[PDB]
Amino acid sequence: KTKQGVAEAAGKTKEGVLYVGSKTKEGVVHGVATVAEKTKEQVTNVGGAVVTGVTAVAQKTVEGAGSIAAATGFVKKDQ
Amino acid sequence: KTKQGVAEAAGKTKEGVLYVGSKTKEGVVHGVATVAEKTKEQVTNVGGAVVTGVTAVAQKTVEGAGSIAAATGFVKKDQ
Amino acid sequence: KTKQGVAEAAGKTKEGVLYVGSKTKEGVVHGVATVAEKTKEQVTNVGGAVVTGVTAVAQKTVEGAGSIAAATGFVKKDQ
Amino acid sequence: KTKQGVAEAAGKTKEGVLYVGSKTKEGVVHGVATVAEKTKEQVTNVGGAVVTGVTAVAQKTVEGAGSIAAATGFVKKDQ
Amino acid sequence: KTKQGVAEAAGKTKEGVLYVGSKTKEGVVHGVATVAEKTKEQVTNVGGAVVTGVTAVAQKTVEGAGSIAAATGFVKKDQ
Amino acid sequence: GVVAAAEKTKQGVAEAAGKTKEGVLYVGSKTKEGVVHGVATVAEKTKEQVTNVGGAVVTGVTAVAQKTVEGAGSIAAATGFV
Amino acid sequence: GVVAAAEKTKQGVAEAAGKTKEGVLYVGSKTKEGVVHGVATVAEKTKEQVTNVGGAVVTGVTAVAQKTVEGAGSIAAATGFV
Amino acid sequence: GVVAAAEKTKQGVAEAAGKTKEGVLYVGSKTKEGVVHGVATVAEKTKEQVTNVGGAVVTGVTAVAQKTVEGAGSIAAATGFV
Amino acid sequence: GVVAAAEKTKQGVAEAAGKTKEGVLYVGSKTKEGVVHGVATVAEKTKEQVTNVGGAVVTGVTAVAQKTVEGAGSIAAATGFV
Amino acid sequence: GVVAAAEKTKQGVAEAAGKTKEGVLYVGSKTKEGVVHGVATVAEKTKEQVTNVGGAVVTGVTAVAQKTVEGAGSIAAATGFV
Repeated sequence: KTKQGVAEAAGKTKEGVLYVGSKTKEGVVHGVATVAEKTKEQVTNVGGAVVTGVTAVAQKTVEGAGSIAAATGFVKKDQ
Repeated sequence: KTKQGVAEAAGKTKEGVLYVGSKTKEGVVHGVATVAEKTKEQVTNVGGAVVTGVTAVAQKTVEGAGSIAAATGFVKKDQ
Repeated sequence: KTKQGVAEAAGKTKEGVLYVGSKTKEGVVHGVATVAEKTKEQVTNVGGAVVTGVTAVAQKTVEGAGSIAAATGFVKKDQ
Repeated sequence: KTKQGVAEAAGKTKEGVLYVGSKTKEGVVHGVATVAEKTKEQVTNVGGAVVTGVTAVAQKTVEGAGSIAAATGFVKKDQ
Repeated sequence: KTKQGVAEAAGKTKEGVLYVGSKTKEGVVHGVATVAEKTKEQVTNVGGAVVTGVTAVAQKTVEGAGSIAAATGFVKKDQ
Repeated sequence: GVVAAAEKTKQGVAEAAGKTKEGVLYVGSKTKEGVVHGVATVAEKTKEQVTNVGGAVVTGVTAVAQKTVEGAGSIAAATGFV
Repeated sequence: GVVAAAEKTKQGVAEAAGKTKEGVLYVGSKTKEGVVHGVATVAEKTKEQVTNVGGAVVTGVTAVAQKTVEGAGSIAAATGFV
Repeated sequence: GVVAAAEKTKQGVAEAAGKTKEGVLYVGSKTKEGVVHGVATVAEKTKEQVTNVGGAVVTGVTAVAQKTVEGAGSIAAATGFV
Repeated sequence: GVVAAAEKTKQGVAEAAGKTKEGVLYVGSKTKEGVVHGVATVAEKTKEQVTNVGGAVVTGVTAVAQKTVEGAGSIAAATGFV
Repeated sequence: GVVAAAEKTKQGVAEAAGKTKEGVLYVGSKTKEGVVHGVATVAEKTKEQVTNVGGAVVTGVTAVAQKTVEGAGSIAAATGFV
């Protein structure tokens, strides 16, 4: 057997109140907050890449090699 | 056997109140908040890529190699 | 056997109130909020790509290699 | 056997109130809110792509390779 | 056997109230809200693509390779 | 004096307003006021005995949801000599 | 005096407002006011005996959700000589 | 005097406002005012006996959620000679 | 006197405001005012006996969540000669 | 006198404001005011006996969450000759 990223909870009682719970988070992006107030932006772009925004990427992959979760603001000119 | 990302909860009682619950999150984007107040943006683009917005991407893949979850604001000119 | 992303809950009692529940989220985008107040945007584009909006993409794929969940604001001129 | 993204709940009692429930979300976009108040936008486009709106895409695919869930605001001139 | 995206709920009692329920969501877009108040938009387009609206796309595909769920605001001039 | 003008254009819009008072607006929202959700009660043996003389009595397993705008909201209200 | 002008343009917008008062607006929001959620009670044996003379009595397993705007909100209200 | 002008342009916007008062706005928010969530009570044997003369009595297992705007909010309110 | 001008441009925006008063705004926020969450009570044997004359009495296992804006918020309120 | 000008440009923005008063804003925040969370009570044997004459009495296992803005917030309030 093999266990990986397993949340196990067990509870036993006879009388009263019993609460049993399990949670699992894998590849999760939570709580991204951004504020821009009275901000001036001037951009001049000629053949390039300019990124000034908000990017939130979450990826979960099983049996995947060479995977890229995020690639933001790049110039690729491979030969 | 093999367990991966498994949330297991077990509860047993005789009298009273019993609560059993399990949750699982894989490749989840949660809670993205953005505010822009009185913001000035001036963009001049000639053949390029400019990204100033909000991007939220969530991807879950099984048996997938070479997968890209997000690719924002890029120039590709491969030969 | 093989378990992947499985939420299992089991409950047993004799008298009273019993609650059993299971939840599963895979490739889910939740809670995206954006506000733009009194914002000035000026864009001049000549043959390029400009993205200033809100993009929310969720993808779940089984047995898929080379899948791209999102590709926003790019210029592709491959030869 | 093989289980993937399975939500299983089991409950057993003799007297009282019993609640059993299971939920499953795969490739789901939930809760996208956007507000634009007193916002000025000026766009001049010549042969390009400009996206300033709201885009929400959800995709679930089985046995699909090379699938693209979303492609927003791009210029493609492959040869 | 093989289970994928299966929500299973089982309940058994003798006396009282029993509730059993199962829900499944795959490729679902839920809850998209947009408000534009006192917003000025000026667009000049010459041979390009400009998108400023709201787009909500949900796609579920079985045994489909190379499927594109959404493609918004693009210029394609492949040779 | 509020003046808006637009001349010698191709597409011109001129809007002028003296006074404005915006209202309430809901878009894709959910509201819950006085809501009872998910109540489970198990009672094997119960016995209720009430002796009332000119009053208000509420007895037993009760689930009450109320929403009053311009009045008094109660469960048992015993007033006299109004 | 509020003046807005736009001349000799191709696309011109001129907006002028004297006074403005924005209101409330909800977008994709959830509101809960006076909500009872998820109450479980188990009582094997219970006995209730009430003797009331001109009052307000509430007895037993009760789940009450209330929302009052311009009034008094209570469970048992006993007033006299109003 | 508030003046906004825009001339000899290709895309011109001129906005002028004398007075402005922004309001409240909710976007993707959750509000909880007077909410009872997740209450579990187990009582094997209970006995309640009430003798009331012109008062307000609340007895037993109670779960009350209230939300009052312009009034008094209580569980048992006994007033006299109002 | 507030003046904003923009001339001899290709894309020009001119905005002028005399007085401004911004309001409250919530984005992706959660608010909890008067919330009771996760209460568990186990009572094997209990006995309640109340003798009341013109008062306010609250007795037993109680879970109360309240939210009052412009009034008095209590559980037992006994006032006289108002 | 507040003056903003922008001339002989390609992309020009001119903004002028006389007086400004920013407000409150929440982004991805959580607020808890008067919240009761995670209370567990175990009581094997209990006995309650109350004799009340014109007062306010609260007795037993109580979990109270309150939020008052413009009023007095209490559990037992006994006032006279208001």
